Amino acid sequence: SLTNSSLMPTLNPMIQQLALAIAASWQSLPLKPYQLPEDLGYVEGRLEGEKLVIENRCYQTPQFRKMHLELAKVGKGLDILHCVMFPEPLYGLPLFGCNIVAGPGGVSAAIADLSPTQSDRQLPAAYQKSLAELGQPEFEQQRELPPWGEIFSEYCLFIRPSNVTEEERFVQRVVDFLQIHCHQSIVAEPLSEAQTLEHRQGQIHYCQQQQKNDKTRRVLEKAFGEAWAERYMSQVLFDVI
Ligand SMILES: C=CC1=C(C)/C(=C/c2[nH]c(Cc3[nH]c(/C=C4\NC(=O)C(C)=C4C=C)c(C)c3CCC(=O)O)c(CCC(=O)O)c2C)NC1=O
Ligand code: NA
Repeated sequence: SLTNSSLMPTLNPMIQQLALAIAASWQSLPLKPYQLPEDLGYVEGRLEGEKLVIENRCYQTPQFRKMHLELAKVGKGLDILHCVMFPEPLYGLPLFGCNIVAGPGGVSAAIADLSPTQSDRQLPAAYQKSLAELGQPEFEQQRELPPWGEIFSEYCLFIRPSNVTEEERFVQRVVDFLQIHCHQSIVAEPLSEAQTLEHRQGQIHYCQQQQKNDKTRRVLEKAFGEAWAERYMSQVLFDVI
């Protein structure tokens, strides 16, 4: 639960709403804690510039090997939400991820996806069908994915929200993605060893590509330095199984 968070009250309102929605989706699942390296939960650091504060919450279920919700703030202005649900490869589910970045003048980036793990880069058919039924969402300011973003599905949303209506529409789309994903997790069957290996590789590739994101790395380096940032990206955020 988030009522004991020290960062929550100080974060951009869209981030607060989305954090609450993710927590509500997870709250009644068969959750167990997942221990991050060094049992990390709150961390703060500074070098010569602004302080970075991070709060981490992490869990697992039989179908999701690691469910990570991270809230962060740089200085007074830069607010971040990071969330990934890493699937257990045995069940073949896609990777849910989202990131919101906001400053004093509003949300600059809102990204969410259900990303594929199959070698053909397609989502399972049940997901394709359910996602197609939601309809194409209308947003005024779409952003093009960076080159390492070939890991994202055709349903990936990457926008700068233009107004509160778009903020709310984006949050609702993430809730819809999570409703689909949690339902599919109930009906998922354990796969063969060969198919498990295929899904494992797709997850490894997703993690290696996400480690190429210099926008994350520079924020971490400015507060903690190069070696800490590399450890954090490779062992805490995007760990290879
Ligand atoms: C400590 C955690 C953390 C930090 C410091 C972070 C920083 C961060 N991530 C992004 C962009 C940012 N983030 C993502 C996407 C993601 N990033 C993810 O971690 C996940 C799970 C996704 C997608 C599901 C993209 C694709 C981009 C745009 C990169 C670019 O423009 O080069 C920016 C630039 C925002 C803008 O251009 O408006 C910043 C400062 N993101 C974080 O999550
Ligand atoms: Na506009």
